[PDB]
Amino acid sequence: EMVDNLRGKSGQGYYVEMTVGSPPQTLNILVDTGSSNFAVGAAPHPFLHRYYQRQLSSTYRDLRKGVYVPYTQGKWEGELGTDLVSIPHGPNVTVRANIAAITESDKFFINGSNWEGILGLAYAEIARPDDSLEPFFDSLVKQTHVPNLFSLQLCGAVGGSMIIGGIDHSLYTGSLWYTPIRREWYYEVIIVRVEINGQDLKMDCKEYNYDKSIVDSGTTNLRLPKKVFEAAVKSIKAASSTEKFPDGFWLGEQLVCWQAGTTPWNIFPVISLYLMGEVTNQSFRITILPQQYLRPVEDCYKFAISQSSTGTVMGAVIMEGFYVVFDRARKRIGFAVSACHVHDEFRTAAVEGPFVTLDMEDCGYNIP
Ligand SMILES: CO[C@H]1CC[C@]2(CC1)Cc1ccc(-c3cncc(C)c3)cc1[C@@]21COC(N)=N1
Repeated sequence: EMVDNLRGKSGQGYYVEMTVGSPPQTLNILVDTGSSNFAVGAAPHPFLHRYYQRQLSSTYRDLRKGVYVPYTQGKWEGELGTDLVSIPHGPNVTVRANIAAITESDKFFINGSNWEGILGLAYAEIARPDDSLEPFFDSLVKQTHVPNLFSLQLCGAVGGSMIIGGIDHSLYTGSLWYTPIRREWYYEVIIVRVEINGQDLKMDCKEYNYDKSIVDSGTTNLRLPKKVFEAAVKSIKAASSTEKFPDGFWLGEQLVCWQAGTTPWNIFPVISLYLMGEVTNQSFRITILPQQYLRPVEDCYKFAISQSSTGTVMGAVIMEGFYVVFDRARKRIGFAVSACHVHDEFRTAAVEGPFVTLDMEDCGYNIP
């Protein structure tokens, strides 16, 4: 009933259908594990298919508070209020949630996209304008019997599933391996080892998490810290030396093209991230393929691994390989091989363990 409740377009994210107010107003809302506000278009911005009309809802309540949100890539400004919210292809429930009515924005909405809002699924600490503004999932858990858990199956070329309040076993193969949530703000995790085609980058594990590592469905790329990215590109270049590519390509400043149906996947290496496990000195590894990190542009592809100054971001390139369980009740994140992941006859995405790794806690970054 919740299976295939996500739709999308390549590089434009994944959205779920939601209803807001009384009578219900249907809206397509972007699923974002890297933010914590429920913010919807509330004015006729030309890129919008539809928007939330507060004057048409008898259950709308004004909080009489503004919210101004600049961010690296843009800005949004809204008016805070509460209303009745439901997910038609989710649990049979209605909650009173905080809604930020977007009244002004810049580089927020996408020209040609089918979503009109963002559902922030992370914790209160990162909510705007402060942690006193209760996020949607927290409201859903407080007002209903829905278990404090959700899982995501993002399927690359788009569709997928958001299982609210549970795990659907048919969406994954093999076993789920759990990594602890380091702190409840973003979905912060610890990377203890990085391998390119089984070859360790041999870096101080603190570099992998400088200044944080997060699981973010609202990001397309696998974002790596500058020093880690340099070492990863150097190794990927070496493993794929059988072909040449301008530098701009590895920088995402230009595209690479092959004649159709002939892309040389085997020349490209596998990428492995070892994550902190449940028990002391134990890790597991997640492995992704060039099918995840080479993103088709509509056979032309973009290198979807990029430099970052905000730490590791496990975006859509990571998540598309895997069934991801956001186990909020147990403060952990589960990973299992996705039954919908894109692969070939030679290599498959993998979740393997246990491994023995020492000093895993030394890998977290802490402000001096
Ligand atoms: C509280 O205000 C926050 C500020 C930051 C944004 C969310 C709301 C704003 C925003 C707008 C669009 C997209 C997006 C565009 N295209 C494709 C994808 C997949 C997503 C992502 C985001 C952000 C920025 O990063 C994350 N994770 N969400």
